[PDB]
Amino acid sequence: PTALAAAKARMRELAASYGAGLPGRDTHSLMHGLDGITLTFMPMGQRDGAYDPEHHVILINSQVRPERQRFTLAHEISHALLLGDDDLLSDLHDEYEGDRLEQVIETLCNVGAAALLMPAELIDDLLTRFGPTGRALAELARRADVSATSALYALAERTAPPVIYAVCALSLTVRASSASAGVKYSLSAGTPVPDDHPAALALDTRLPLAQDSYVPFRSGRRMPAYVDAFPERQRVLVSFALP
Ligand SMILES: [Zn+2]
Repeated sequence: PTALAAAKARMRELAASYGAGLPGRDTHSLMHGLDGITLTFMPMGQRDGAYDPEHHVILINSQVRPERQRFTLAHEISHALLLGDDDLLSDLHDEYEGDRLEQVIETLCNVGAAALLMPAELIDDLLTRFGPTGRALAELARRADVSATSALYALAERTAPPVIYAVCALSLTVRASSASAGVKYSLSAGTPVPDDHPAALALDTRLPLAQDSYVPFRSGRRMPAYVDAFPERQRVLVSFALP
């Protein structure tokens, strides 16, 4: 189809290679796959991590918390992977150039990290066991050890039916949100969340609930849907399933 869309597709595959040659996807595993490359953690200020290709060396900020350290790595690997490919890296200078080309890149490294941390197979494995549910999300994130928001988007891209996924924290407030396939009813951040809503009941009752209800659209209009909430340390993850 479009360039980016096919470009995205490729950058997905490359991950699939790199890490198909791996024993899982914990941090240290992703490091051992580094085919003769210098990998160093130090303090880099506000810099998360940079990849110097001529010294074949990755740098990750030792200061930042672990999760992003892990993410940064996947992202900067994807940096690595890319430049490793000419047929792709070429296609890019064919429909893009300038800062454009830069902004595009980093979005792919992002797309990269995505896949490289959360395999297309760990997701379907979960969707299969728990369905498209707040629960599923809660696991993938745990199991993958990634950010509530990272899963959110991953989980959705690989979902058949109309369904919305949403993270929630107390002020409630939607924090992030994503919708599968061809659902064009969107749910913003900031969107407040009523105390009567099943999602809430589940937080100060740290109790996994599952029942019908609606999408608490901030435009007031209650759209009906099946909801499955899974609460945890300060947040509840939530799957609205549109009929
Ligand atoms: Zn980058």
